[PDB]
Amino acid sequence: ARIAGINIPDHKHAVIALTSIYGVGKTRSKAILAAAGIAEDVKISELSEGQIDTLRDEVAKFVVEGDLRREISMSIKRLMDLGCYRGLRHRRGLPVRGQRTKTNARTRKGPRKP
Amino acid sequence: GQKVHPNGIRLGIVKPWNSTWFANTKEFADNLDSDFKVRQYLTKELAKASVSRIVIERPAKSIRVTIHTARPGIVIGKKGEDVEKLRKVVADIAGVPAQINIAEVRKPELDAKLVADSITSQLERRVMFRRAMKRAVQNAMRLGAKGIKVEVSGRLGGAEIARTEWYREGRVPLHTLRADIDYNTSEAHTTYGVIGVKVWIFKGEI
Amino acid sequence: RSLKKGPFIDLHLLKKVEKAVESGDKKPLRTWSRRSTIFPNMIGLTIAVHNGRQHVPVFVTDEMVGHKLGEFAPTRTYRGHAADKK
Amino acid sequence: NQYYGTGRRKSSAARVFIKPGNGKIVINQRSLEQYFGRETARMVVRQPLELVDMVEKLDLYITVKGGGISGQAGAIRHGITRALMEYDESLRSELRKAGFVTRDARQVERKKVGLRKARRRPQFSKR
Amino acid sequence: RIRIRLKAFDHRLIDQATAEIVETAKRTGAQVRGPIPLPTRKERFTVLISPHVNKDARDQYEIRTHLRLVDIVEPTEKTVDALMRLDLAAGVDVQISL
Amino acid sequence: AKQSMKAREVKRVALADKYFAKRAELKAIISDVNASDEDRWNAVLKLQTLPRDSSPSRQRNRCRQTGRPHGFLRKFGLSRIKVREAAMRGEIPGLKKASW
Amino acid sequence: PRRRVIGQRKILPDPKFGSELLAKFVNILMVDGKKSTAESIVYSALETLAQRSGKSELEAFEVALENVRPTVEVKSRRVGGSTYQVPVEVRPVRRNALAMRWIVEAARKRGDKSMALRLANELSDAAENKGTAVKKREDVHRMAEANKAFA
RNA sequence: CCGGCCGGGAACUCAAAGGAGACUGCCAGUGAUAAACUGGAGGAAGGUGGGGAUGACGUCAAGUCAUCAUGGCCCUUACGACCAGGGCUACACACGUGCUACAAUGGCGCAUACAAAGAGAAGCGACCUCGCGAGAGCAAGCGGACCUCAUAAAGUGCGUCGUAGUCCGGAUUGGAGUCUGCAACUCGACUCCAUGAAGUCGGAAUCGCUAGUAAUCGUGGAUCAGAAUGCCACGGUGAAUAC
RNA sequence: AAGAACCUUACCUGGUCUUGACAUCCACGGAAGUUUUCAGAGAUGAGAAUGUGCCUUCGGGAACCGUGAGACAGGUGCUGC
Repeated sequence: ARIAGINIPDHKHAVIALTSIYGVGKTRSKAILAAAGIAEDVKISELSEGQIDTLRDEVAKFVVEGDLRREISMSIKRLMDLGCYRGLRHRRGLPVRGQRTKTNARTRKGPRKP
Repeated sequence: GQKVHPNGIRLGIVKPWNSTWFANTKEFADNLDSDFKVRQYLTKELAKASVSRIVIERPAKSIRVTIHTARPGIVIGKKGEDVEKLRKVVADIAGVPAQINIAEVRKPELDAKLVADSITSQLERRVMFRRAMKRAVQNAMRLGAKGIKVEVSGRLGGAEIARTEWYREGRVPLHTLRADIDYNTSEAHTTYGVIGVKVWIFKGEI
Repeated sequence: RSLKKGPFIDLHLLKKVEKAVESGDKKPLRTWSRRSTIFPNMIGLTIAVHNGRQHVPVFVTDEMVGHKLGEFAPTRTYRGHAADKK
Repeated sequence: NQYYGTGRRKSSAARVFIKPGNGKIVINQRSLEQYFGRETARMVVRQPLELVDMVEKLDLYITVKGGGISGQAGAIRHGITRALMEYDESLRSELRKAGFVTRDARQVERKKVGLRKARRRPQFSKR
Repeated sequence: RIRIRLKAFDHRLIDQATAEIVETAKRTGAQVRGPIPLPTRKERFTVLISPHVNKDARDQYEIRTHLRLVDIVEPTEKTVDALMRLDLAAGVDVQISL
Repeated sequence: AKQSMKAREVKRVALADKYFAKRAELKAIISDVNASDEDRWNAVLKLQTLPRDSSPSRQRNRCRQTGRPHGFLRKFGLSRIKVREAAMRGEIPGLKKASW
Repeated sequence: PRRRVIGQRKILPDPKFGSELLAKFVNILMVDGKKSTAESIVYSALETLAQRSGKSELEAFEVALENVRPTVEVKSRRVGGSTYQVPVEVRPVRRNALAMRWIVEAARKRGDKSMALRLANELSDAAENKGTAVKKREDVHRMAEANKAFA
């Protein structure tokens, strides 16, 4: 209810409330509810404080926000250190998967220069 | 020149296929190959013999080749001595054996391929196409052919620029599918280059 | 991400690298195979991979094993361009 | 004696039996309501019968196949119009006055080459 | 006992062969069901007309294939002999079965 | 029309039937999961020992006349233009223009 | 077309009662061929309306339509090369049709929550005829009047 | 054994072949008593019944010598032939064309139905078993009106999401896998976990389309070892406008 | 272009052969074919086992394969005005 960076949802349903944390989305949060037994429709505010206390170590079973941040950033830092073509595309800001740079992939390319 | 080929649209109508045989999807490919092969062989070997057309059939995994020709004697040779060889050679690519059935065209001047091959045999002799066309039209009308449209295109007696020319006579209802109209397109090699000869021949109303 | 069973190397490269290891590091290898996969034993080698115009020497480090030879020999060269800043 | 009609709306084929006495309608063992009569255009099949009496006077056993919902519904409609044949001109007077007797074939056209659904152009540009 | 299913391209070309085999059957003991017309397979085709580009212009084709069931019930010797090597019909593929 | 390419193609046809479809299981079965972990290494090593060709997937399946890779029809084997030229000449039974 | 004066298509009358007019409203509303849903929103709206008006659905719409019903409209014609609008009287057949188009127009405009809520709001505003449809009507009168001098 | 499942019937659909039917043929009026038109009737259908195929004279010295063929020219120890790797997919940009969007006539959850037309033997490959999943193991049946791809989806009902860049959207990226194929880095697709970009219905300008049409939904193919938002085809729902 | 991962490919780099990858002509040899090993990125290159079939003229042949000669082969090389 206060965990992570902040995690103070209100009016949100249990799964969408949990989604706010970096590193956890819909299906994982549904797995958390299938584990705790909590219903999807319950409000975060009406839900029992002790069930939140179980919720804390429950979602602590899966690494989330900052550790995942520094993990992914350390991975990208790794790719850059390898000098791999992928890491070069990470340095250019250009796509890595294989998207066409000739016209599209503007999103990863950033705003148009001229 | 992009206009529809008259035979193709009447193949289900008044123009039965020159090769009538069913096959399974597996061997149909190879049988078409062999068909093209025997048609080439018979085309080359009998070119001077003026064969008009070759009607392939393939009953019971064995080929039977009807042959419509202007001059059956020059095709058969002396008392059939060529025919047997033609059956052996063809049979080898035909899947074995090769039956053959000769047939003479009673009025060879009417038939298109014979006319075109004649006109090509004239063109190689440096004969003037302006005469050839009128000669073909003359024989067609003397036989009472209901219609005709001769056309040619190419260098035309050494002219540097290729040019088309034609001369129709009689009723020529290409749009009427009821119509009995033979047709051919045959290329004629010359010193200045290839000269296509197209020949429409309207034989009858049905 | 590919090859469920069996990491892939072309046999001539695994034999050249085998007798390259047992004989001590001396000179870069002339391999054209971008298709192979780095293995643990290949580390420390300066083996030159074909970028299509020539061979570029790459010094193999254990930090790169699961990867392949190709992507460390970038083929197409786009330098930067002409910036043409005004 | 039992009466019959067929009809066929948009590649679908209907088959319609009708008899005196009972008034209930049954289509493919399913209830008149549960199959289509609770969905919209429920009353259309009865629309010709609204001009006359229906309630207990006649019952229908219908089977249909092919097409979608509205296609099988119009097939039921054409099938009722064809099943009124025993009362022929007697019903065809007012019935044709209201139509429904019309085949109304209006089959879908085939896609034309280079045209997305037999008309649409590939967004022609001036240049 | 016997289930024959013959096939050919042209309907008009397969009809007289159907008449000849049904007649060959009637004279050989008959016990014939009555031939079934069957649905006709129609392979659609659409090939590019031009040697190069002209992507908008294509040419349609189809190859109708008519089929016919025969269905003779009797395992009569006269029947099985008549169904053997009297089929003829060039261009018409017969398929016997039991 | 690039005869060396057609002879190369048919050489892949002959040689390709000659090797695989016979020894092909060495990858088609053995490389698939089974109780032969040690052997599968020597298996794939023989797989690369085979020439780069012989595999059917390397067959572009060229036309039997012009040899053109594109516009091919597996149902015939002829290129679209040549099966159409044969069609208009009446070579292929029942290949009339369709209008429905 | 240049010549044909062919008439309108025959739409189906409303299943509960023979108001083909509102059936034409259901036509000018259907999107993506969702006929049954469009019809269901129509009945749901007419029910939500009639209970509040106290009137029967059809007549409650009749005294909403009549109020929003267009009088005259401007259209380009007889240009001097400088182009200017020509006001003219509407054909009665085009009258209620163009009115229902203005109803749907006002419906698509603005947002609240549900489309059934927007529709109910537009019909409610049409009941005491102070809505966006009479607004567009009086606006068309403003586009005229000063243009009405032309003839 | 409530499944046409099987006796049983060719009854009816369906399925094809082969015929009839619509021709301004009939009625009325108009029309120069002309042809012809308008209206009506019956009729399944009324005016070319609906659709499709079929491209005149010719033009553009249109495109194609790179389908093929061809007159000449040119190379013929290379302007020929074989192999490995690379590239044809490169990116400061601009244009054309398609797809998913920007949402609660909606999204999402459960339940619940209703098609047509194609394809399959070096192949289509049920069922069961395993796996959230893509798929794996085994594998009946099918040259097909039987069996398989192969459960249509939009829809229908209820349930919730309560108008925000939002349970919209799905881009991008990171990680974990599947299958194909020698080979998935360059440069496949698909799946799962994570991530949730721009975008609030789009200006000047501009396009298509008159009925089973536009709109919208999904299905199948050929190409093919694998890989469609493309192409070709199929059906489901289904408008408005014509002064 | 009814589907560029290799293949395709016409392209680039490098390694390769010059009667040639394929077709016809002749001499001079081997059946063809077969499985297996090494060097090489591979094609190629060097081997090793193995086979010696098909009518008669059985002194020959023919089919297939290899070396040699030149005539030729080949070209997605240019010219659609």
